[PDB]
Amino acid sequence: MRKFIIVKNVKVDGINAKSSDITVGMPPATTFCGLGETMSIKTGIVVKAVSYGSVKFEVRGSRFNTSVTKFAWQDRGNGGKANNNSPIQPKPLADGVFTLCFEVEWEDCAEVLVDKVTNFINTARIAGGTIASFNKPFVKVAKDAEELASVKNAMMPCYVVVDCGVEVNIFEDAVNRKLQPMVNGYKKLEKIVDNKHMRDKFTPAYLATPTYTMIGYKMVSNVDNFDQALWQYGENTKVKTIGGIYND
Amino acid sequence: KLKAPAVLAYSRKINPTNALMFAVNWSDRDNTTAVMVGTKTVAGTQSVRGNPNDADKGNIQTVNFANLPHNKNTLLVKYNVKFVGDVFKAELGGGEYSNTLQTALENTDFGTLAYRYVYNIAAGRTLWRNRVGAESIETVITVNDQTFTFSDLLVNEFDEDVDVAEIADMVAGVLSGEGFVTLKVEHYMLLGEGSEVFPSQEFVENSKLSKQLFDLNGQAAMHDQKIGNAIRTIDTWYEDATTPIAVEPYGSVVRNGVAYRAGNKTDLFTLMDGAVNGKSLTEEDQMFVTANLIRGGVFGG
Amino acid sequence: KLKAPAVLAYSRKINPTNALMFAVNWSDRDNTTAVMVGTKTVAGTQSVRGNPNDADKGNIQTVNFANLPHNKNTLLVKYNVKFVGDVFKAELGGGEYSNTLQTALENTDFGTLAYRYVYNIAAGRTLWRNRVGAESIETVITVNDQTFTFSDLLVNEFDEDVDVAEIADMVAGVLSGEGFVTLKVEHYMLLGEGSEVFPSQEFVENSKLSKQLFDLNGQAAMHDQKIGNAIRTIDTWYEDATTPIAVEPYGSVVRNGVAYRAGNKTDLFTLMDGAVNGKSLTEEDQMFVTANLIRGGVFGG
Amino acid sequence: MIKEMIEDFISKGGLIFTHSGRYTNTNNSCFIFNKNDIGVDTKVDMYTPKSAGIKNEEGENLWQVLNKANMFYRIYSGELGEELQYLLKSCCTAKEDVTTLPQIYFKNGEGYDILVPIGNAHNLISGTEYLWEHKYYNTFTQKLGGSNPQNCTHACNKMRGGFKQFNCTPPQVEDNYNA
DNA sequence: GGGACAAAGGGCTTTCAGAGGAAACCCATCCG
Repeated sequence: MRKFIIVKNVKVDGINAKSSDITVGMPPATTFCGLGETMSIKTGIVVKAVSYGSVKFEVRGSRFNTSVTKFAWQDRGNGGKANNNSPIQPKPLADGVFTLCFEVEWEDCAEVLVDKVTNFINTARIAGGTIASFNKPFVKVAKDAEELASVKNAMMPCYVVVDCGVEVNIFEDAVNRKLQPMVNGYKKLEKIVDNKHMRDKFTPAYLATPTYTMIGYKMVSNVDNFDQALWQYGENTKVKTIGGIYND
Repeated sequence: KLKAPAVLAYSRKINPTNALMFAVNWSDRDNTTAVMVGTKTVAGTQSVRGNPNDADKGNIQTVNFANLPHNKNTLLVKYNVKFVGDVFKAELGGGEYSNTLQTALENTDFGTLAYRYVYNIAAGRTLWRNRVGAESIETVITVNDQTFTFSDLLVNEFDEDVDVAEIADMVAGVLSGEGFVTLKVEHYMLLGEGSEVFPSQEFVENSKLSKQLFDLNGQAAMHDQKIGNAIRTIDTWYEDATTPIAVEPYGSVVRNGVAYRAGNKTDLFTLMDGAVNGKSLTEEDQMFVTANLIRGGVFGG
Repeated sequence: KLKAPAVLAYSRKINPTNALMFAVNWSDRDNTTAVMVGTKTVAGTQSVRGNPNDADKGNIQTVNFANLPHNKNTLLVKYNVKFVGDVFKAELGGGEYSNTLQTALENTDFGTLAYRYVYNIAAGRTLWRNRVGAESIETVITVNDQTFTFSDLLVNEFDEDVDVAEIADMVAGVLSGEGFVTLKVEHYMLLGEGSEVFPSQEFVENSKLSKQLFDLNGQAAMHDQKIGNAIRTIDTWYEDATTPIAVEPYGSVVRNGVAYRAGNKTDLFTLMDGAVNGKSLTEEDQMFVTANLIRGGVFGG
Repeated sequence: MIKEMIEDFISKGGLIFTHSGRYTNTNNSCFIFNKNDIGVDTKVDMYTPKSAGIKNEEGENLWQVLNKANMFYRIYSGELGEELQYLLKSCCTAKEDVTTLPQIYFKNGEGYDILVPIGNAHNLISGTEYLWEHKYYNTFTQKLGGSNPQNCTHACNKMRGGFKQFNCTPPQVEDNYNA
């Protein structure tokens, strides 16, 4: 809770709205945690936590039956019948504008970080989308908990995701509690033996399924503790927030 | 024999964005007005082939539309393009096949590909059927704080131009290993007052409407896939069929129902296998293979 | 046999705009004022066939109206029309059927079609029921910086004129392969002070209002498809029934409930299929097929 | 009443699974069975080539029969004997297939692990059936297979209406005002 | 020249199966 960097009003087009087989819409916090990890490994700067807020979002299409994207022949098994309307294999798309906050541990200077971040953002992606435009990053300094409200308020205006936990399961909680599920981690099922077609022959491979937790959307000025709005990697392949379950 | 890997993938080297539409005047192009969509209902007859005894009944449909206001007579379409390098870098697999392909390639001329890609934007092929009915099309292109203005006709039959070279040479340098460049493109037309515009459509399951147009918060726009498709329509390097098409593996036009580069020993995969297995290809073949590799996709089977 | 493709469509080659209505004087036609719509509530009886028991009850309705101001006695209806070429160019599909169809056609005379299209505008058929009750109708057509004035009667029974031919000659050249041409059309009436005008209604579901009219920013207007329907009322080339109708496959009038060109060996699809399969068509059949191809639609299944 | 259908299933190359990747791409053929997830109301899925099978006299397939009133748990535990228990458990064999699947890197302490996400068969059917009768009008609708949905799974062949997905659209900042 | 295997490609294809169903939500502050 020392150094934060803010990038607000980032326009991304063509975001992959399909996060799982039952969740279509906002990417989960895992996507932003992976983006932060990619920034850390590529840039060489340790990043602690990531916070994301939704300024605008819209899934392409209508209220129901979102959309279908046309496919093309790109495999080496055809050539005779590859002339008319390849099959679908549906994949939804959406368009959104977000705002990001990154917890950074860097004290060498004050202006080099802005340049190094701007260099990475110009060639980065958000859930497969392309970044159209963004504002100039700026750095905020927090020494204690009381001034954390200022760096929190620096993110206006946007809607931040907070964690409320699961009671029984997402299906019953969504109808009763009126919240929306989200993916917070993966559970391993069984180890991959054949390492031929994998993208890496050194990293161990696993079959995993998403684990669901229920979240809520809150205005930035209405957040009690800012530590509840920051996400980071946890134990047993999970993503958790610093402040735990959000309580009013 | 150097058999190809089971799955081979590449990234997309040209990144377009969603084009935005505004209504301005020909002499007052400073202030812009957004174009909404709206919805209307039409009535007509039933003219369907094979159903002659049901042609005396009516037909009611609900559709969307988009047209300029009666006080504006100029459509402005604005968007951005990003060109990135790092070509010949597979995303999935490839430790010896990719290196052999890279060594066989890189002797091709990227200047022609860069010239054609920029010309498809400058001449005005990136904008679709909105082209017709316009007596004057103006293109403003901005890169590295150096603007250029084009009023070029003859979208087909790529010809030599003096102003397009200063962008083609920069794009050629980016293609064969560099960072990234960004080009801001604006198009002005003279369709007239109240003329209809044609934004992108969508394939959506049956709803209360019969024709739904793409929009972003109530403003008409165009899909990025549609913008990107028109840029790579440079495949002139086959036997016939002038007025070329877009570069795709097994180059086919599903709209017309025909598939060029069929099973007559001229494919992407056949040339790719032949290039790494000894004998090299001709200039047109490498220029096509490199251009298709610039376009992304996964190849396997 | 050269069967038609499953997907085959053509775009629209005649583009009208939404008409605008203004109130002006017969000798002071320089300054114009808009015609608002407003709303009124009326009372009447209940006269419905089959229900004589409730014939003594009241009836309260709410409707829209539109009429000229009491200090003005002339109605001005203004719009624009655009003609584009590149006929016999299918938008979807067609590599052998479209080429054979174009080869069978193009020997027809575009002069008659271009004459009739211009005559339907000059004689004053695009302006609907507003025609009645007027003792003087004037038409002004502007094209290529050349103005033409018409005061011709006899909307039906196409006759010979010297000013229609000059515009028709320009239209015919554009029709058989060219760019685009544009006409500015204005119509002046002599209805009188306080007379009622008749704009276009809208297809609306269950609501409070029994009759609402199409309007743009509160100003009365007319739908462009209604304007385009009257332009192509040239189908005189069937067995009887002079005072022709609009050109449509299975040429039918839903208003009258009758469907001409039924299953008696005179169809658009039958003639088009027979033209490519050996025997050609006659002059009237070729003109009908060309006229129906200028109009859009889907032909396949 | 149940055994004959079991010989029908084992005659063809059928498989019983709870999680699979065929719900993301039709060309995938990855099937695995999880034993710790078996419960009283756990729905499972099965795959056989072309999903042909043979229907009963009233007309039922195995996917409907085993998932009607929880006879799957009535048989898996062994309440119907040890004759229909070994044969059903013989079909629960894993099948590895990673072609055309997503692969993502995840942080695991000091190092990384590559993962291939796959969907769960119980969740789709359970959520659809539970939510269709609770009137939750904040969902999408997706149909798998396409023109011929009988070659993907057994659940898609019978549930041709379409599976349900949660609409996770967040509230948006309205413009022309403070927030 | 004959037999076997694999891969690629096309075509003769063609085998396989099958009617549910009902409705517009979340939410009011920094800054010049």
